[PDB]
Amino acid sequence: EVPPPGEIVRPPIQLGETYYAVKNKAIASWVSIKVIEFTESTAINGNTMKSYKIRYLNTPYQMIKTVTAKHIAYFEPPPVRLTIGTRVIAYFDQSAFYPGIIAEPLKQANRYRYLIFYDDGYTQYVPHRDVRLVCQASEKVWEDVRDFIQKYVEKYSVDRPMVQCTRGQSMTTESNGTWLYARVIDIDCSLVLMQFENHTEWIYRGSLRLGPVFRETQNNM
Repeated sequence: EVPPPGEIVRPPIQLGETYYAVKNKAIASWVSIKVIEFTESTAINGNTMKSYKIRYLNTPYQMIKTVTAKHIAYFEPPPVRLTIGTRVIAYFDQSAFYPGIIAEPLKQANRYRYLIFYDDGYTQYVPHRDVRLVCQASEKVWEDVRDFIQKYVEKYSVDRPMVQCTRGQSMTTESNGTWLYARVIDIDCSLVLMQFENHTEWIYRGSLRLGPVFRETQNNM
């Protein structure tokens, strides 16, 4: 099921309704909540500010918190397909909803799956049924994630350096700030499965974490 294009609607948050919100750390998993209160503040200059008292669902004791609509996401998937730069939560396969940004829309070229650049740095092709929209849009969506996601979206180009690879080639690859020897063991459209030196990772073929991309990006700049 491929949704049609159209306007992305962000309906207001309704009291007593179920949503997803940050559990602990913002970059980490988002879980089921019920909005139990709506708070609003207005200053002399006229700038309003909205906050939400949320209650976590399925807990051992009552857990309540006050968050912003930027830390809440809808419970059901959008009725229309999403585009590059849209801030979402996507079901990552621990298996959970993690915050991210749409890096590729539904295309024939990617078998109609969104490429997700997760906040935590993980990347995955997720179907439309596994994404949820964050309740509040960000003008400069990088201000919400990290410095790569700024250059990717603000200085976006279809002509960005991407590695072209084949199962069995090797290249220097960055893992937790360390450049290591890694081997191409699988490829899935814009993603490449790199096996370090047991230790495997799906990395974006246009990532600076791959030695040849880094050089190519320095050579052009």
